Amino acid sequence: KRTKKVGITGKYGVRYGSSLRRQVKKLEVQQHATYNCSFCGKTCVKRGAAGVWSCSSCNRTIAGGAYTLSTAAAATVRSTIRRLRDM
Amino acid sequence: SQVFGVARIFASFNDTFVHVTDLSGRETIARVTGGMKVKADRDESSPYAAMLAAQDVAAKCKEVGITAVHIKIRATGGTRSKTPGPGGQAALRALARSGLRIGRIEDVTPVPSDSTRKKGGRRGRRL
Amino acid sequence: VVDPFTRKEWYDIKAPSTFENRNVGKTLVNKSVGLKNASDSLKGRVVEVCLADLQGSEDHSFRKVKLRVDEVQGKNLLTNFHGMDFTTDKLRSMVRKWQTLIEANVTVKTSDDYVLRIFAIAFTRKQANQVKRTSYAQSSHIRQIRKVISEILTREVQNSTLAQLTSKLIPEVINKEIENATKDIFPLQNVHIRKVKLLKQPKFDLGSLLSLHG
Amino acid sequence: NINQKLALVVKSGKYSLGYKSTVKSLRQGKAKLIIIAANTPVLRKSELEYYAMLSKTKVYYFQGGNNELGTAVGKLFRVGVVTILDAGDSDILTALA
Amino acid sequence: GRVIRNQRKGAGSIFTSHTRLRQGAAKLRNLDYAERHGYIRGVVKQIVHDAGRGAPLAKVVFRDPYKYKLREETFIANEGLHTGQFIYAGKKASLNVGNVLPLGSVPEGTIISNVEERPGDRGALARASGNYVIVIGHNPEDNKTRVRLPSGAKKIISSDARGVIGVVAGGGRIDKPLLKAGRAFHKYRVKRNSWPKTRGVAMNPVDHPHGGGNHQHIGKASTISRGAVSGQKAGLIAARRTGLLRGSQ
Amino acid sequence: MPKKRASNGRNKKGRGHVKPVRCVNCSRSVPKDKAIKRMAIRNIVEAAAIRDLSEASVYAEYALPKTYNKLHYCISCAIHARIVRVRSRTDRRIRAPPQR
RNA sequence: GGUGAAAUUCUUGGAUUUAUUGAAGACUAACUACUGCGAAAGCAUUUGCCAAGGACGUUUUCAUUAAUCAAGAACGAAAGUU
Ligand SMILES: [Mg+2]
Ligand SMILES: [Mg+2]
Ligand SMILES: [Mg+2]
Ligand SMILES: [Mg+2]
Ligand SMILES: [Mg+2]
Ligand SMILES: [Mg+2]
Ligand SMILES: [Mg+2]
Ligand SMILES: [Mg+2]
Ligand SMILES: [Mg+2]
Ligand SMILES: [Mg+2]
Ligand SMILES: [Zn+2]
Repeated sequence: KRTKKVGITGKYGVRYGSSLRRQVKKLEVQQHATYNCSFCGKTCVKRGAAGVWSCSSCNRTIAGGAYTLSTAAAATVRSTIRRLRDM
Repeated sequence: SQVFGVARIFASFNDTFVHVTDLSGRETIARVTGGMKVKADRDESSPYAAMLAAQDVAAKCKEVGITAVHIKIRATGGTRSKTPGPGGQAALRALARSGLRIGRIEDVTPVPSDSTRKKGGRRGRRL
Repeated sequence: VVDPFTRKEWYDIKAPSTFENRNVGKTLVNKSVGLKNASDSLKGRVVEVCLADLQGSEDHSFRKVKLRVDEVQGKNLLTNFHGMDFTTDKLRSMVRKWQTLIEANVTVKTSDDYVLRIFAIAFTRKQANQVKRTSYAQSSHIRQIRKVISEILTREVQNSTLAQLTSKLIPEVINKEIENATKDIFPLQNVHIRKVKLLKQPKFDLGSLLSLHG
Repeated sequence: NINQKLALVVKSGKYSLGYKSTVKSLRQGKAKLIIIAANTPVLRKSELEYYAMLSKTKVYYFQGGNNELGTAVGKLFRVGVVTILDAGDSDILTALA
Repeated sequence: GRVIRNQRKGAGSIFTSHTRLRQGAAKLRNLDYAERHGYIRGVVKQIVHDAGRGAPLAKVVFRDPYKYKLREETFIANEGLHTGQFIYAGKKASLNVGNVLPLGSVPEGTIISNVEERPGDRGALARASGNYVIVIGHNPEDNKTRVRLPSGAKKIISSDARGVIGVVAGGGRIDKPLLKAGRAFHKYRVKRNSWPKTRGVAMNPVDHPHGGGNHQHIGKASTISRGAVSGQKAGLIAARRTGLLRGSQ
Repeated sequence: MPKKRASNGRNKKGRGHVKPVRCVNCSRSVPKDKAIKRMAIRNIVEAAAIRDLSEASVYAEYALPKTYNKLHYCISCAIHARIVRVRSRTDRRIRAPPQR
């Protein structure tokens, strides 16, 4: 463990201030991390330009949220439609 | 022979409606209430006003041509009391005394399944 | 100053037709004026009325029935059993302390496009002889009973095209089939349906309605 | 349930993991039952499902993807499709599943 | 005085957008026969980041029902579309994330985007990242749905208006702060030329109403008439309220 | 101040912290245990009708139902009028339902 | 509407009231008890899944593994906080 708590956002050093570092850390973790690929099965990497993921070892591509594969809104709307399709 | 209204007496505290309707509900007949018939503000809920509200409904009923009514009642409901008012039952005497006929009486006070929060807050109305 | 009490019309409501009468009573509307017609206004009116009004007898004075107006044919307007209901005062007496009550909600597509939801009150029986003041069913038993009642109401709803499902519902034939199967688990009293709600319905099928009027 | 039964295979029983070996063994006819994952692509699902019908084999759809079938067959790695050549101790052959 | 920083914009010389990197006019299919009766399968070939766009695009390929040829159309990708998905568009297609019905076929509750204002607009409402219309109502007498737009402003639309089911991609972009000017730079550098904004107040009273004075201050109500004028309109235009807004929108 | 009571809030025994019920009058949140849960089985029509209603009515025998207000009261609210009735130290041990 | 005795306060270019819905995010009554479970905090509409758990029974098996515990931990009402 290098950083007690700047984590990834330690690139930014002493700039921008603990609140705007924290906010970004949360989403620069999320965006830089590897999903699990719905189809492939596998799990690496990959975001590439906001709301566009991915390829792991496969090559597809998938519209997601900016900083995460699935925004919560997407999952709830998947349900909303899951419910309203069944009617 | 007996044409049916549905009297629907909303007697909350501090008020009494008497709202005669068709059986579908849509087309009304009257909406005579307590604070209509007595200009005292206080005396809306009181029997006097409820009687005087129902008799004006009784008069307005017979002109259009209704014989009988289904006495529904509604005490406030849910977020308030759930407890029938003072001029709910004094309305029922006035519906009877007028000669407006009566058949299948209910109180459809919407006692909630699991109400959303009441008035007052936690400590309540501390008079 | 208008006063539309003179400017009015009196049409007749038409019950259909597993009950005794085929007429309930007498609603009203305004006339068929330009733009806002009378036939288009009357379709989509629900006359919730008692089941002792139709059948006459006091055994069915523990019930109500929603009656959705679909067609208007020569003043006389028809209806359809949109849903079933108890008045509030009836079920609350049957819920007494010192015993379990049970519900059972069952969503079911009929043969027609009519997604019926059906409920099922079913109290636990203060058994003969009892001195356990209570009559509390153990969760496990109520989790079977609620399954069994669903296994009933998946079978008798779905099947028989909805119109006949009323003919089974009206005279509490489904209600005994609940009791009979459940006695192997736990006795139970009363047992009705309480409500039947409705979600889906196709294009009117204007003329599907009148198969209950002749 | 299925997971208990595939455990009963993997301890004492003969079973193949993955596609080529599945297919090898559909063409040999040794395959008595193949357990296909979900996420396994519809193409290769439909390909197995074709071969299955020529071999008159059961195709149980393990509800859930391939990381959780590997789990279910006491494997670490993800497995897209299992075959059950022989597992007389277990009841998956007798079961419709 | 001069013409203001924000009167010229209109002229459109520099304050024209930048459309080098910009991929394609993000638009639905053209309507009729096929997709006003039954439906058609598209195929999502690519999902593709668009420069200067709230949310990535999808080259969804269909087939010309009258020529042996393919047409590729840039839909605004809804969180869910993925290369080699089958999009289905038109009346008889079903409720799935990426399909494109007409509000009519779409039950109340549903969640739609690239909703056409008028039908045949090839998309208007709810096209930016994360946004979506909710179909509130249905008036089958005079076929026109009520629809909520991200603003909130509920609005009556023709029931033959279309719109792609699902919520739009790039959702929750603005979560992140930018930090560092530079990232704001590169944001707008890829769109238009509004960025950095100097404050009227800071400028000379030549150059902007607020400008000048021996203290940077406005000095006459930053609220401005709606019936004001090119150059008068710098400050809070046609405000109802002002000040720190409490509560719901 | 020692214990007035052994029970205090009563139902709650072997039972962490139960849910509460808003009272009737004051709308005073009180636990559904401390609650003074009286049952008001009142007729839908008051006694001094009832004749009048049955005279003007259609049918015979009739529904003539009873509304089932299961009340609650915030003890204080209850004392101010209701069943409570401040008992003697020795009498406070009695759980017997009163009257009857 | 509201009223605590009493007032203010709102619309009428039918608000309210009557009926059909829609959305949203809430809660999840009546039963409901000197009842249940949970280490507590806490937990009541439904089914489903996920593992866990007490008691129970047991001519099961290991054979001292056990009780409580400063350091350290895990959870932890409401409020508050990003
Ligand atoms: Mg206050
Ligand atoms: Mg003291
Ligand atoms: Mg004291
Ligand atoms: Mg002390
Ligand atoms: Mg305990
Ligand atoms: Mg506690
Ligand atoms: Mg219990
Ligand atoms: Mg409950
Ligand atoms: Mg310690
Ligand atoms: Mg809190
Ligand atoms: Zn109180």
